[PDB]
Amino acid sequence: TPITGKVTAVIGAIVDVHFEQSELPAILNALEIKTPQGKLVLEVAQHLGENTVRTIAMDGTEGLVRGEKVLDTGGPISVPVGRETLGRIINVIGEPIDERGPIKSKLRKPIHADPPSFAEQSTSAEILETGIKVVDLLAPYARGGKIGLFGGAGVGKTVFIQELINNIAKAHGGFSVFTGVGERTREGNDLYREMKETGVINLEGESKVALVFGQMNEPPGARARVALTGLTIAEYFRDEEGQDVLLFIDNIFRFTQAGSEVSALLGRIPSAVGYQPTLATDMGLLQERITTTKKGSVTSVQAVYVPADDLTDPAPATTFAHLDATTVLSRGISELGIYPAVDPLDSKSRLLDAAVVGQEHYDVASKVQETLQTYKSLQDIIAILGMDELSEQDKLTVERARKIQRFLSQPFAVAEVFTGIPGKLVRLKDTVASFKAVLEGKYDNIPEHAFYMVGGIEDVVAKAEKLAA
Amino acid sequence: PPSFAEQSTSAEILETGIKVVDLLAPYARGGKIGLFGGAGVGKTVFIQELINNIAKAHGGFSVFTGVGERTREGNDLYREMKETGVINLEGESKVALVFGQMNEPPGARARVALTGLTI
Amino acid sequence: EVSSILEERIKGVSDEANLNETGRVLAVGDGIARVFGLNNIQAEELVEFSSGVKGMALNLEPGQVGIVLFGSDRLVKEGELVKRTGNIVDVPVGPGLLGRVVDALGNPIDGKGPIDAAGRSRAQVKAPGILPRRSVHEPVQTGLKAVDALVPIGRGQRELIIGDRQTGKTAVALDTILNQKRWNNGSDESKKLYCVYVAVGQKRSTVAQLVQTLEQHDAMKYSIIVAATASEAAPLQYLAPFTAASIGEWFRDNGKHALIVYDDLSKQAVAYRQLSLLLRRPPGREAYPGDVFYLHSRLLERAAKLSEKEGSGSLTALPVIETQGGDVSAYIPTNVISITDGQIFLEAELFYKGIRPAINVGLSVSRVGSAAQVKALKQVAGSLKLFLAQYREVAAFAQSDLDASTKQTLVRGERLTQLLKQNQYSPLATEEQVPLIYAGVNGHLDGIELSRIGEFESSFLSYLKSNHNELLTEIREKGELSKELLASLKSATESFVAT
Amino acid sequence: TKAQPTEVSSILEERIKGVSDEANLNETGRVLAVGDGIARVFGLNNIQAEELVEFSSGVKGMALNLEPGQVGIVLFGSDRLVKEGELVKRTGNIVDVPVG
Amino acid sequence: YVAVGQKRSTVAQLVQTLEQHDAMKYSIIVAATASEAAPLQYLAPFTAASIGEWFRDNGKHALIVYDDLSKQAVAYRQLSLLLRRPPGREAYPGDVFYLHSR
Amino acid sequence: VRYEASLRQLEQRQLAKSVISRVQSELGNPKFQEKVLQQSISEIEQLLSK
Amino acid sequence: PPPVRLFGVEGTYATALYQAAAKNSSIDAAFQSLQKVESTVKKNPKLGHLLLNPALSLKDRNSVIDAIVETHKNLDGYVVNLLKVLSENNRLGCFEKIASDFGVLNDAHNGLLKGTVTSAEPLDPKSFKRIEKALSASKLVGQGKSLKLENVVKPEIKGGLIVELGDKTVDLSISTKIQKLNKVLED
Repeated sequence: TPITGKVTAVIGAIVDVHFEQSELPAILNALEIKTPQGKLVLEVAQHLGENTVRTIAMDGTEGLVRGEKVLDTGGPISVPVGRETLGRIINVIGEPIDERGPIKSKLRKPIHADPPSFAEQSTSAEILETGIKVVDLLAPYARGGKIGLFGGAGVGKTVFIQELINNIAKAHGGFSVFTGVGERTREGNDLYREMKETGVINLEGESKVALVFGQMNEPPGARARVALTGLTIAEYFRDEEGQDVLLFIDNIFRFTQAGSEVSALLGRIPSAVGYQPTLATDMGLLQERITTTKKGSVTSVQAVYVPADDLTDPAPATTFAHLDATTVLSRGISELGIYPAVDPLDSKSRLLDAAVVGQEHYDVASKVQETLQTYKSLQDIIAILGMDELSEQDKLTVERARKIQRFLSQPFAVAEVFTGIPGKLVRLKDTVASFKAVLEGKYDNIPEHAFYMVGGIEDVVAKAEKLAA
Repeated sequence: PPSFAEQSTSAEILETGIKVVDLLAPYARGGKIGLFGGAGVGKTVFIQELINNIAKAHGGFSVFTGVGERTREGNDLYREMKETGVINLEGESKVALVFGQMNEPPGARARVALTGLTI
Repeated sequence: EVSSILEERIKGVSDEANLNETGRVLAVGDGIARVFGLNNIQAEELVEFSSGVKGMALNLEPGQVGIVLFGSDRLVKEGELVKRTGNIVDVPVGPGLLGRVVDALGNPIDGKGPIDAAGRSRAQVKAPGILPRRSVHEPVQTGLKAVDALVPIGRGQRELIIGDRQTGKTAVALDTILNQKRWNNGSDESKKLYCVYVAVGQKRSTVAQLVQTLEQHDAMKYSIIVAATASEAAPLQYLAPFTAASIGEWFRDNGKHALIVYDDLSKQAVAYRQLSLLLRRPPGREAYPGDVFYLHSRLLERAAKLSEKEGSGSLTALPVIETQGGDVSAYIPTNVISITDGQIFLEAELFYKGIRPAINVGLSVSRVGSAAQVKALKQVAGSLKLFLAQYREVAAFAQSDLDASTKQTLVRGERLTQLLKQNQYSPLATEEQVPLIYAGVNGHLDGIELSRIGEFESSFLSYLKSNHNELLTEIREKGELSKELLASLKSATESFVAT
Repeated sequence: TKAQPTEVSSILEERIKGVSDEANLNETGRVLAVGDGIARVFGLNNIQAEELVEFSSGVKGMALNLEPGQVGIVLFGSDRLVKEGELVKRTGNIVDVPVG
Repeated sequence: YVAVGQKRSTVAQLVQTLEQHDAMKYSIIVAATASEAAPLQYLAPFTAASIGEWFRDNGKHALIVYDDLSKQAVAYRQLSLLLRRPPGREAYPGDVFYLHSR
Repeated sequence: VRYEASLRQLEQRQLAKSVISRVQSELGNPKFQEKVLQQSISEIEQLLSK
Repeated sequence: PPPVRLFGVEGTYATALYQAAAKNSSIDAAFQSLQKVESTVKKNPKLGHLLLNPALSLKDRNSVIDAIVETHKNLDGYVVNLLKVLSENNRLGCFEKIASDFGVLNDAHNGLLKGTVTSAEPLDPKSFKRIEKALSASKLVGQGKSLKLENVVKPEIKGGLIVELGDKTVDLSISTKIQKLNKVLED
């Protein structure tokens, strides 16, 4: 006996239903109102009593007539998962939008799920090499980890992620999930083409990647449950198929934003800045539904659009809490032109310990950090009084630091086109060696511009020859 | 406000006897010219000069609308305007005065401008 | 005469009303009305008041429906009978909007008769799917040096134009429309763009000057102007970009390439702010609505280059942001930046210092704009963007002992800066740009001292046409340099440089 | 115009019908709104402040607001278990922990 | 060691470090991970305190790390606002000082 | 030409005020009564057409 | 659920009242007794508005209630429980509000659909009848649900009439047509 109801209110995309039957679908149940445009999926979010629930509406509202029939789908939206998800781009409702036709469902699982137990957790520590110079030296990634970017310009964020996909996911052989929450349709199309081109998606062939894509035009409520869907697909691989996976999530600021949008309408008096007074709990659940359990290792990559680049804003702040390593990307380093735009004084990783990457690696990094910090420190003095009129000891430091800053550059392979420079990918072992030498001033005797926008030490030597001509 | 059609399709430079004005920032029809500087530089005299110029130049009119005008200044303006004869009892009166008052309610401060605009 | 027009109008009122739905207004003011009845209302419908004003229902509440007045309060009076238009907000779309100024309702404010329109189409629509997108490859030529190669733009491409308030922001876009005069006076329909200039939050006088400018440059016949002046009601202004984009989609859905310039979305933000506050919804971040991101994203992502299967059309989008205090950090600017791909930040200091237009290249980026490029202007212009962001660095620490390597770069950089400069309302041929860039890249502008670089440029162009317009004709058809063209350019450039 | 939490129509109609519950206004009470993990239950007038209350779902929740008719019981669990009209029976104990 | 608002993985690493130094042989870890409910998070410092008092009661000496009280405050902010608890407090409700002080 | 166009506009507002004068005449007449009868029978036809 | 949920506060009382007397039947009786005590309440000047207005306690209000049930001993008991409710909720300014609402629900239950034919002047009885006939024979009131229709005179409307009921109206007035005509020749 399907629970029938009427649409009491349509205040924005937070429709309210009044079930006529005494049967009441519980919180996080899902309802389908059969739309003359298709269907609208709504999800029960409050019971306000007098048989009036208040429901989040996951598809674009309009043409709603107050009184329209409701039907209870029951429970959270249950997507269909399987190996058959691989090679599909699926909508929030899980229906293939790349028109691969309906998935041959194996197990269909509710989007919401409880986060794995403390007991379930197992702590990994394996290095995951990136091949990006700055990443390798300053903040070595680990396999199974939760990796983080805190970019302000999505133009840079997407490139960074693309590079990571290009390097890591070809090396990786296990399943991989790309979930793009609220990102540009054109960019999404680029990825789809690119992935198909690099065979990771081979539609005629087989795909070891699955895709969930959420466009930023999609209504806020839809964007809210794009994430949960992706986590379910990931969970199916991690748990049910047991396979070691990968996961990319970008832009997870949009998850936060969507919540902030709905919050007012839901009837919650907003917390500071504007972020929902439920921010910590909502974020918490999401980031604890991404885990490396003892049944699988899911390396996750999260991209945060820091709004106004203010890290001090609470929403970026609460993101910082649940990440193993972060590599904040900022506008200043972008202005300096250095791609990658990673701040070298604002990166950290749990794996930066010398017990992990060895004392020699740690020592090399230590010197880089200290030198750059000095360089940042003398920026005031440099402007007020000539750099010439600085101490002899300091001038060596300044010259070294100017070189180090330039050295940190490395053309990307994916954006070899965009940079217009053929990409550079350099070994981690090579990187440590190269920086060690530079710190010992071995190659300090050749142009500063020779270190600029180029890769490895050997390349610098060659670029000296080029410059010399 | 007048229709899209009623907007004139060109802005002609309104002449002012002041060469300096006509050189470095030519005034023009329908123009909004935003004064900057402080009173006592001769703000009032500059404004007065413009009234005189307008009378010769066009023979138009003016309306000095003062938004929350300081009543001390208002006395002065009336006296000056009388003195420079841009208002003269049975004589010629070009500028019409609407003086705002900060003692008048905020609502009446809002409406002084609209009153001037109608005139 | 006037009598005949009156007679036409009296004859033009016909038939007595047939209505069977109404509501009656409760409390009204604040540009929101609360209506009693209309229980059969559709959501986001257009309703017509007895005052004749029309509004869009936003809040359907169990006892009241809250219309939003697209118009002025003075018109409306309490307890008036509102009858449902019966249609979701739609605006006439069709071919005959071509060469017409219209307001956002679609009422022709140029008043060049009633609009000839194929259809009307709903204001809000979902953007084309992933599968309906084909990656860009056809460029739009702007005829502005740096724009047309250092920050190149595609077709269907979404790239920001951001910068300082009233830096004649508008002019950059006008020049694009002008450059595409011969493209749009072209007979190749693929080369035809149909450009919509959305003027939001602008003085009706200023818009009229723009219209007159466009009609002076006889560009009106290929362009539509949508106008939403400052005087026009704040909700109407809110609905103005969305409506304009619908018109663009009709062109797009003819599979015909187009462009829409939304000048200025910053005024849409203020408008939406007003609406939100008057809807008494809590202020978002920086006191701009919390759904402001959604407002922009739903608007912006409608621009697309349709997939070959599903047409081929495009609707290029350049949205013009009025940066308050010229600081790009700020909620409304950053939100736009994240949506757009590429930016065209403009620097005021440089603008004052005679780079017209002054395209800051530190804060101008272009990502997928450089996937639609003329191969000739890709070859000649390779990495010049990097070079002039080395010039930026070099002069950073120039203001000191300058190594000969840096000094050479500075000398080139400064000379290149002279080359960059353009003269407003003078668009340049793509073909003509190819030799000029070759010269500078190959450092032949060492050969002309900085002061006389401008003289060289014009003279060089005259030289090139006279010496051999064959090269330019070749670049006109081939559009890709060959070894012969490359050599011909080396030879020609050295020859002119000498004289 | 005043809107009291006792103007809930099921409560209100029961009062008009004369006969109304007691004891479900002592040691029991019926949920009537619940969402955001914050319930509001009608009853429980023997509740002491800070007490732990056993929702019939099995959720345990402390009570932090004793309002003029509806006790606001903060859930310790997800509200996807709790649902409207449930009975909650007062644990009768303010929270306590094993220590050793 | 009281851990409020932290992910299970962080806590798990801590216990691994502690087990490595064999110091879990004298430590108690009271945890309320980010996932765990906001009421449970609010209750977590005060019940950790009670555990501490048992040491005090025995006359023994002990030390309690309250990491982060800031996350308790966020939890109490969300709790208070969800309660309809009236003051914003600059985003943290009035009486947060009373909570921390006690 | 400018005055010719102006004269068309001036005529339009003059004849507009003549229309207002006609309105004042219409609402006076027991055409006001007879046209209420016309409205009445029309409303009967409309409502019967439903 | 009740015939026509008007919603709204004070109509939560009406809704409650309606369903409470609906399940025990005798809604007409309740309504009639409520009307009768309401009418003599308005026709009693102290406690006609000068003791319907708040300034009384719960206890002082209660003693007002006791006087009210002296005024017509035996109402229908549900409405005597309603008086208790009103005392306890300490509302009595919205007493006539509830009365009107209970009437709307009641006469909706009866199916007596009252309408209105606002006009500029009092209309012919032939006009009344013809419109009533037409309206009964229309889709709008198909009949099955009784039709009451009231012509009212409103001066603001200048000529014609507007028939209204069910949120479905035919507005065929003169004033509106004149307005539109004027407007179109001001263009």
